[PDB]
Amino acid sequence: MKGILGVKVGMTRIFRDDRAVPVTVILAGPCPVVQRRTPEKDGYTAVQLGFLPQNPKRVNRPLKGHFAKAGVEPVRILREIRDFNPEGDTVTVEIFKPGERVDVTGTSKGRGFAGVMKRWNFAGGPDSHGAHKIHRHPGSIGNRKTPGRVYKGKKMAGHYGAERVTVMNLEVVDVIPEENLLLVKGAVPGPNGGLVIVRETKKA
Amino acid sequence: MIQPQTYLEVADNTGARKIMCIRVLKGSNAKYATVGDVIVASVKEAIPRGAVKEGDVVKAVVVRTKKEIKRPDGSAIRFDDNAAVIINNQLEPRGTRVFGPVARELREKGFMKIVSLAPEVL
Amino acid sequence: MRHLKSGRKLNRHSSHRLALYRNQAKSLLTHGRITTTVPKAKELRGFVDHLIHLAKRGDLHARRLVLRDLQDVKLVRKLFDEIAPRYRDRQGGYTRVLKLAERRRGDGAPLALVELVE
Amino acid sequence: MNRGALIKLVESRYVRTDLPEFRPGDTVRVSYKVKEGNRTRIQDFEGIVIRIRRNGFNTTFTVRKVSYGVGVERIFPLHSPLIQKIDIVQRGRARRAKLYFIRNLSDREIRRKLRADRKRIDQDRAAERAAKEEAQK
Amino acid sequence: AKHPVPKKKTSKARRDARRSHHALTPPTLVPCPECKAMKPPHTVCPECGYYAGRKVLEV
RNA sequence: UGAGGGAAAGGUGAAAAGAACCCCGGGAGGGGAGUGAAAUAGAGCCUGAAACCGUGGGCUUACAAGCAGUCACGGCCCCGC
RNA sequence: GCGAAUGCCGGCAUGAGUAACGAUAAAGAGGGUGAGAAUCCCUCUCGCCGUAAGCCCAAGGGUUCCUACGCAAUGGUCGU
RNA sequence: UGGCACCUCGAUGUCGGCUCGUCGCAUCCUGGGGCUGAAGAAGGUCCCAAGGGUUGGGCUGUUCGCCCAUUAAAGCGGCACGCGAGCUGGGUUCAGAACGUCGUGAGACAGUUCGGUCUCUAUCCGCCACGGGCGCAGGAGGCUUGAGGGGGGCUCUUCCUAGUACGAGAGGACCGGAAGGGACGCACCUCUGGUUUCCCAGCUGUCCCUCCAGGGGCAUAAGCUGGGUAGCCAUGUGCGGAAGGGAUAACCGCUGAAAGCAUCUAAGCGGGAAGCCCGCCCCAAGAUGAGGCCUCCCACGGCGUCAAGCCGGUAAGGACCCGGGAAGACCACCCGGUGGAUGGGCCGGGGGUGUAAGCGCCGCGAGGCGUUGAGCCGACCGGUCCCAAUCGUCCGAGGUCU
Ligand SMILES: [Mg+2]
Ligand SMILES: [Mg+2]
Ligand SMILES: [Mg+2]
Ligand SMILES: [Mg+2]
Ligand SMILES: [Mg+2]
Ligand SMILES: [Mg+2]
Ligand SMILES: [Mg+2]
Ligand SMILES: [Mg+2]
Ligand SMILES: [Mg+2]
Ligand SMILES: [Mg+2]
Ligand SMILES: [Mg+2]
Ligand SMILES: [Mg+2]
Ligand SMILES: [Mg+2]
Ligand SMILES: [Mg+2]
Ligand SMILES: [Mg+2]
Ligand SMILES: [Mg+2]
Ligand SMILES: [Mg+2]
Ligand SMILES: [Mg+2]
Ligand SMILES: [Mg+2]
Ligand SMILES: [Mg+2]
Ligand SMILES: [Mg+2]
Ligand SMILES: [Mg+2]
Ligand SMILES: [Mg+2]
Ligand SMILES: [Mg+2]
Ligand SMILES: [Mg+2]
Ligand SMILES: [Mg+2]
Ligand SMILES: [Mg+2]
Ligand SMILES: [Mg+2]
Ligand SMILES: [Mg+2]
Ligand SMILES: [Mg+2]
Ligand SMILES: [Mg+2]
Ligand SMILES: [Mg+2]
Ligand SMILES: [Mg+2]
Ligand SMILES: [Mg+2]
Ligand SMILES: [Mg+2]
Ligand SMILES: [Mg+2]
Ligand SMILES: [Mg+2]
Ligand SMILES: [Mg+2]
Ligand SMILES: [Mg+2]
Ligand SMILES: [Mg+2]
Ligand SMILES: [Mg+2]
Ligand SMILES: [Mg+2]
Ligand SMILES: [Mg+2]
Ligand SMILES: [Mg+2]
Ligand SMILES: [Mg+2]
Ligand SMILES: [Mg+2]
Ligand SMILES: [Mg+2]
Ligand SMILES: [Mg+2]
Ligand SMILES: [Mg+2]
Ligand SMILES: [Mg+2]
Ligand SMILES: [Mg+2]
Ligand SMILES: [Mg+2]
Ligand SMILES: [Mg+2]
Ligand SMILES: [Mg+2]
Ligand SMILES: [Mg+2]
Ligand SMILES: [Mg+2]
Ligand SMILES: [Mg+2]
Ligand SMILES: [Mg+2]
Ligand SMILES: [Mg+2]
Ligand SMILES: [Mg+2]
Ligand SMILES: [Mg+2]
Ligand SMILES: [Mg+2]
Ligand SMILES: [Mg+2]
Ligand SMILES: [Mg+2]
Ligand SMILES: [Mg+2]
Ligand SMILES: [Mg+2]
Ligand SMILES: [Mg+2]
Ligand SMILES: [Mg+2]
Ligand SMILES: [Mg+2]
Ligand SMILES: [Mg+2]
Ligand SMILES: [Mg+2]
Ligand SMILES: [Mg+2]
Ligand SMILES: [Mg+2]
Ligand SMILES: [Mg+2]
Ligand SMILES: [Mg+2]
Ligand SMILES: [Mg+2]
Ligand SMILES: [Mg+2]
Ligand SMILES: [Mg+2]
Ligand SMILES: [Mg+2]
Ligand SMILES: [Mg+2]
Ligand SMILES: [Mg+2]
Ligand SMILES: [Mg+2]
Ligand SMILES: [Mg+2]
Repeated sequence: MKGILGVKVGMTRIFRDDRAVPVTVILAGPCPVVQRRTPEKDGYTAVQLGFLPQNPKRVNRPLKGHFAKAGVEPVRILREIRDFNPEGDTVTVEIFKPGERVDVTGTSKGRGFAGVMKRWNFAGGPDSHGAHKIHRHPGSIGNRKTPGRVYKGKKMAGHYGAERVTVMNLEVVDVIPEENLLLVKGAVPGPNGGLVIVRETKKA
Repeated sequence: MIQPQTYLEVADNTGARKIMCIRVLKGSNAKYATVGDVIVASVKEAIPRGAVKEGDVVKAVVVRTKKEIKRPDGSAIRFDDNAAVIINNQLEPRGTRVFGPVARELREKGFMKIVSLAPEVL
Repeated sequence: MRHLKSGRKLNRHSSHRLALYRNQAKSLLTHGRITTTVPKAKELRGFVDHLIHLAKRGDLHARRLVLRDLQDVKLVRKLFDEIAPRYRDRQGGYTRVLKLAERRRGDGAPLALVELVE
Repeated sequence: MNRGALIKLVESRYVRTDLPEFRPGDTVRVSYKVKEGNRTRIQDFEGIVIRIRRNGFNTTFTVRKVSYGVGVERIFPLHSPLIQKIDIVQRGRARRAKLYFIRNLSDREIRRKLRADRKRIDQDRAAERAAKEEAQK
Repeated sequence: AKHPVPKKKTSKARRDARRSHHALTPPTLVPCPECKAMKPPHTVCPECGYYAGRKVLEV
């Protein structure tokens, strides 16, 4: 199960032989590994990567002080990529091949305290025809005496977005070796600058 | 992208001039209708001496929309007005001269006799 | 939801905001130093620095662009004839914003002390 | 340098930047086409281009023409492999760069508001390139 | 009288518990680098006046 | 409008001897000093309860479900040789 | 001889530091008085009414008019 | 539809519709199977199965019901004939008025028609989200397993097999493969189309700056019109449901006695569904059952009811304050704070707008030309320390017991 740390840098169109492909260029550069798990130590046996460089003065040293591999500590979240196993130095893009289906797991855009019509795609009341204040309200939220209480998960307003979102079955278009970039087929979760992990899709 | 209660303009010479479509044949709840899509239309106004009278419930295929057709190479195309061609129940046009331009998706979606009949296919 | 919009909306409308920047430009360029609230100042600096960078040219058209937002000819000739020479050896950022203590009694708002850089 | 037009310049190493610059005037545009299996039959398409929404690599433009009493307009990406894009009559006079007002009035008064230019005609015929220097000596 | 009404009154163990969060915090007071008085950070010492530069007006 | 309806509001001290004067405070308000049997008898001031609002001390509560109580065991604190 | 009468009178609670603070015409800045100024006085800009949000009378109200001294109380905040 | 009259007359808002769902199966379809008066397809009936769907309209206030076009289907019910501290008031259960009938009349009709006040502030439970305190038996920075819980749990058409099997023929499959659709859910703004409030251009009336020119205010809380980048969306784009494993319901079995035969069952072993549990994704150690791993610091610096459980500073760290952020109601999360590109200004690029002001020429003039793809720039991307994060301040273990 191949995977990588990446960051969205924007999206555009590429041109194939006949059809244009809505690619997302994504910067999954050289990722230093810092720690390997073990079945005899923790069991689940994952591998811990970290990707983007940090100057050694903003660190606080429970973090500064990892051993020989990746002495220069990275910035972002040291993600473990779930039974992937590299050789030991770094993970480049050439682990991936063009024509493979890759999963992208990132962090989507939080819309704030988003509404119920924008959040759960309701319909609401009409604008005309006497409607007092129902133009964006959800409406009825239950029943009278039996059952009484409102059920759990009634799909009302709250914090829509800003959660870890996985978009799946993305085919690899092109690989850029000199800057270590990837070109997925659109619809990556996350903004311009949102870190993702890119695994292998199954879909066997 | 034509909907119920839409006045398609007939680009055929079957007598009908302007029709109003109701139900799109795609499945359970066909919301829209692209170009190359069989619809059911009632004939509002017609020219005389034609086999298609007023109030006939006929089938048709949509050949021109004001909303774009998105070609798969990234390119797209729009038209000036909504148009339809009076098809029968066995997917054959009742008229032997279709007016104006049509699209290219009629070819890859089955219809050859319409596209071969259209003078300037876009 | 302003996921990228800068704006600096100030509980007013558009013409009150632009005429407010017109008024604080005249009041800041008349006496130099100024004392106001903090978010009005931290966007007013991006306006007065635009007026001083449109004062570095001095070519009969940027004078008119200064006169689009400064309707006093006596203030514009004082701006060009007394402010424009001594800032020519500085590239950008001709206005310092230093926050002032002793907040207002009736409002409880933090104060801002904004003056021309020496 | 983590983000911007240097990363977006890497996927612009197949750009076709030899085709000429054009204002909103009359032109003709041929294009590759896939139908009935074979990829042959490049197709010409003339008319007045309306909107020039240039944006980085993936620019777009729309050529409208009147076809048999039906206004048919067309959305082109300018960098997909269209072969020749030659301008028939460089009319121009684009006082408005987005001349969407034509789609209301479909009549002879198009060119009285979209008049023929003189400037780009002057540096076009002055830039006609016909200087026989190749194997002249 | 209208649509929201308190059905029962809140006791001391609920009124005196909802007031527990909103309390005044002590304002931070760093010493002035010239003045021997306290002042919040990133603003003007009211007697110092930024190392006596753009200060409360002296003679 | 009007015919008409229609309130609440007593208490310093024996004698104002009603707090000179100093200090903080813009003033108000007091802290001292003094008069006074008493000043929590300070000027709408005798006694001054309860509801109510706090301050200080002992016990107990962040894994327990109750018209909140009663009984039992135990722990902690305070009186009493 | 009170605990009940959607009892009465007087005080104090809950609702709660919650809603509102009264036409979406619009405020900003520099000085002065003052212990204390977004609100008081002066000056420079901006906006609003201008068949009035301007002026003159009769109704009506009864010193609300002016000056000087002050903020016990009032001004839906402060306020000299 | 009833019967009863048991809480409700100091009142528990009545029909219908919109939004929002949830549940049962006695299943409308999709999924299996037995029988058939099942040649094949299409059928009829019955058993299991509620996982997902159950259209867009006309008519009437209608639930219901009747028609148009489709689909595989436009299921029956409950949840105060679900839902008025959500909404609608079309009918009925208000005062006006009229029609037909009854009544001498006043008036009445479970007969008809027009019109007719639908009540800003959430106290507690519930629910959607985000927090503070404390705990997690030394204190912190991270990474992460998953006890458990929800989402999705769809479905049609065309072609090869195959016009073969079957049937005289008309007709026309099971098994399996390939492609494309209808609805719903997630993510994005590159293509298409919107908004983009002062970003640009043009224009009318008035006033003002200074007469001309050129500008500014108002005509909305944009003065109108045409555009409009970033951002936010769908009308756009990319994906999702699975592929596979186990135990299974109906059903089909293998071996086999009771009951020398037979038998799917009494022992066992199987096959067998959109059903269940696995599997995908996020929530998640307040899973006190408080998990696991790596790294940094740690004896006294004084003394009890002794290793703080009597206290003052302090190590790792954290907190206050400021700049900010597709992070955000507040809070919280994340990146920085001179060892800096975190924000503002400027520069360069992208992009919006479209030939700026002025000068010269032509024309009596309105106006047109060259200077000029110039001038103007809100966000997109880098660089620049020019300005602002200057100085700083406060908590923080001192390593209990078998
Ligand atoms: Mg956000
Ligand atoms: Mg709506
Ligand atoms: Mg409304
Ligand atoms: Mg209403
Ligand atoms: Mg219950
Ligand atoms: Mg910004
Ligand atoms: Mg306000
Ligand atoms: Mg570029
Ligand atoms: Mg209390
Ligand atoms: Mg004495
Ligand atoms: Mg006393
Ligand atoms: Mg005394
Ligand atoms: Mg007292
Ligand atoms: Mg008193
Ligand atoms: Mg007495
Ligand atoms: Mg007393
Ligand atoms: Mg206490
Ligand atoms: Mg427990
Ligand atoms: Mg406990
Ligand atoms: Mg008990
Ligand atoms: Mg009593
Ligand atoms: Mg009462
Ligand atoms: Mg009372
Ligand atoms: Mg509050
Ligand atoms: Mg509130
Ligand atoms: Mg409240
Ligand atoms: Mg309020
Ligand atoms: Mg206001
Ligand atoms: Mg002022
Ligand atoms: Mg002042
Ligand atoms: Mg002063
Ligand atoms: Mg003011
Ligand atoms: Mg009088
Ligand atoms: Mg009076
Ligand atoms: Mg008086
Ligand atoms: Mg006075
Ligand atoms: Mg006062
Ligand atoms: Mg007051
Ligand atoms: Mg005074
Ligand atoms: Mg009954
Ligand atoms: Mg009885
Ligand atoms: Mg009651
Ligand atoms: Mg009732
Ligand atoms: Mg009733
Ligand atoms: Mg059944
Ligand atoms: Mg049945
Ligand atoms: Mg079946
Ligand atoms: Mg059959
Ligand atoms: Mg169900
Ligand atoms: Mg269902
Ligand atoms: Mg209702
Ligand atoms: Mg109600
Ligand atoms: Mg209700
Ligand atoms: Mg009604
Ligand atoms: Mg009504
Ligand atoms: Mg009546
Ligand atoms: Mg309100
Ligand atoms: Mg609440
Ligand atoms: Mg918490
Ligand atoms: Mg996790
Ligand atoms: Mg689990
Ligand atoms: Mg639980
Ligand atoms: Mg589950
Ligand atoms: Mg767009
Ligand atoms: Mg946009
Ligand atoms: Mg004006
Ligand atoms: Mg006016
Ligand atoms: Mg306006
Ligand atoms: Mg206005
Ligand atoms: Mg047998
Ligand atoms: Mg069995
Ligand atoms: Mg079995
Ligand atoms: Mg099985
Ligand atoms: Mg910066
Ligand atoms: Mg450019
Ligand atoms: Mg450009
Ligand atoms: Mg330029
Ligand atoms: Mg710029
Ligand atoms: Mg630029
Ligand atoms: Mg702006
Ligand atoms: Mg920028
Ligand atoms: Mg930037
Ligand atoms: Mg640079």
